[PDB]
Amino acid sequence: MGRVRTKTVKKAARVIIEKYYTRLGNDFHTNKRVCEEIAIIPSKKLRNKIAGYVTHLMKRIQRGPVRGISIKLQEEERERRDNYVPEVSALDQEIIEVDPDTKEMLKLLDFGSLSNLQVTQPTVGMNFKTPRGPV
Amino acid sequence: RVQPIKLARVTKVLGRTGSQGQCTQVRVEFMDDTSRSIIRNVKGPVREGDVLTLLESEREARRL
Amino acid sequence: GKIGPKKPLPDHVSIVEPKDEILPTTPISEQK
Amino acid sequence: DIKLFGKWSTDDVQINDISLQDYIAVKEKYAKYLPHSAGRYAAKRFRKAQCPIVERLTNSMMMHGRNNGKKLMTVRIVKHAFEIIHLLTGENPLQVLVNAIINSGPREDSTRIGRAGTVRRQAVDVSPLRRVNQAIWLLCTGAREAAFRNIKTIAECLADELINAAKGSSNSYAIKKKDELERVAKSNR
RNA sequence: CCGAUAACGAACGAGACUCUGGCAUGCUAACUAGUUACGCGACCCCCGAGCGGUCGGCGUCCCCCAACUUCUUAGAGGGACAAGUGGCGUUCAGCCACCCGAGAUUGAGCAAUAACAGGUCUGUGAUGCCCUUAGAUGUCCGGGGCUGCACGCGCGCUACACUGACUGGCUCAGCGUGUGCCUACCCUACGCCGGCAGGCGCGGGUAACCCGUUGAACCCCAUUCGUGAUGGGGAUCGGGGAUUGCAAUUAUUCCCCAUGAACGAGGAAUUCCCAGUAAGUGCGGGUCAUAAGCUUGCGUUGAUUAAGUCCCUGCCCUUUGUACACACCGCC
Ligand SMILES: [Mg+2]
Repeated sequence: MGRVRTKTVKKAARVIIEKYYTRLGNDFHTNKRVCEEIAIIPSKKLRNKIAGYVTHLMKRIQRGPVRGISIKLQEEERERRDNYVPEVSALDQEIIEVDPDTKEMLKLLDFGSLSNLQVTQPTVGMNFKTPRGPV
Repeated sequence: RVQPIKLARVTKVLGRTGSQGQCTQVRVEFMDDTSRSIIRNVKGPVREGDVLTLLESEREARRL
Repeated sequence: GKIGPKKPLPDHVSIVEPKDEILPTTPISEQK
Repeated sequence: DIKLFGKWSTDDVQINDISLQDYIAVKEKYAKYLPHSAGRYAAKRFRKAQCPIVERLTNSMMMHGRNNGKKLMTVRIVKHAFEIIHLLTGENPLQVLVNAIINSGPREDSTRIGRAGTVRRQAVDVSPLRRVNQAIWLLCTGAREAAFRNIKTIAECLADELINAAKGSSNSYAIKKKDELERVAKSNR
């Protein structure tokens, strides 16, 4: 127990992972060596605590989007978001479910009686609203 | 007539008790019947998977 | 070390700034 | 092949009750030539159960300040007491010690400080580890009290304490104390 | 610390840091450290070994006349990160267990804002005020006192015994000190005398060079004692002998022979303590002309119990109530 890492190591690990994600890897004994030259760390204990947290954070990064930024994950996001645009829209459906109450609204706006509109049967019962209070 | 001394094996530890931490409550199942199991407070260091003897069948059952 | 001490603060971590070094070009080979 | 104190093979000893088999350490890897193998047995919980029981007896037998570090003397005392118990019984001293521990370890006790209800307060069961610890403590206390102000040697008093506890004759201090504890636990049920 | 977020960005403290301990047959080195090997020896075996066994006996930096750094010393470095595996966890921060490993919580030092009518004017040529300043409260010298005892309390030492005491044999340390500005007073080997404390000559050491390979105690192995206030305990007290000092009476200390008192494990209460720890056990340093029952350190032997709780004693955070704010030892 008592193995909590403080701001001094966590912020440094996040910064060096952001700057040198490509060079860094899954090996603790190699991350401790790259930490020799990527930053000036006054103490060996501080440097290997930082290296251990770096390896832990890289294990987290290889699976998920940790708050520490990474250019590969950033460009993958910037791809997914602007892409997977479907070849056919979800808004060009041939038939559209239209309530008769909603149907009269289009009549005033004189855009009703379209082919894609299908006048359904409105629900009967008015059974909405949850039972009040407990039970 | 009197109930004989029997054995019960600890399956789970339910945490300390006794107003000083001096007892720990453990769920124990009788070696005679696996299904039949109760909870008893015992003293001394206890870990799951050990057998302790009982001089009586029922003494106590409560949840804290 | 004149105006003060030389050792940095023990908890002060300074990270050097790298260059770009992206190199997205095709694989070539300089001959020299 | 080990022969604790040069004799009395350990493999011939069988543990009586299932409850204390995992906590009495006499056989197989718990087979040492001497009960002095200081090996950091207090570094973690449930590690003294891996300490051989003769070493536990030796550690518990040096008490009351006048002899606290004198473990070589206690090893010698245990060796002699084993010689006497083998001489009296004809059976294995390790078996006698095991049976004495089984019969001396109390099975129930009392606890809680709720205004001291009847004797202590509320009855409680005891763990196997505490059974072993209290058995060894009771045996050592009985031997020490028996041999304090008289001509009988520590080895002889330890021998007769262990013999009486193994045979359950109720002539032993450990057995009498165990019976008293069980009685007050019954009253505090 | 992760996260939630009218907060964001910081600063101190904690941590980080320094010293110490544990591992490096890896590097650097060693006549003020050694180890091996070899040559001279000395003793035993000698049937017959003989590259036999022992030597803290002498040599091979007495410079051409051996190597090496394992042991010792001490520097540079390395090494351990919750790093690897399994499980728990929002799968976050982390937690538990296990493997490998010397090491998976080694001990210390330092240590915030604010404060106390806490202690020191008897540490200071730190100091304000006040007092005294020649029949002195200055300073010096002589003597006495600080020790004085119907009694109460605190820190300790020795014990109450056979898990012991006495007698003998054997056997193992680490800290660290050691010849003086003034200032006079060091640690001591070896030889002789004495029963002892000591005394008398000769050295060595300003020191990994000499004490010193610190032949420590406990422990270990043999002897006597035999459950008794006994060979337990050594208080009290008589006589004698030395040492320090200018001076030993109100005994400075030490030695010898006599006396062997309470004390047979201690009420109510109450202290300290989690691993090389408690405790047993000695040895250094400080004080020291003479000196430790004190203290500060060091080694040696070396455990029982526990890996929890808020019950007592308190502490921290939140909510809460308050007629308190000299703050519940309050107020009324
Ligand atoms: Mg005598």
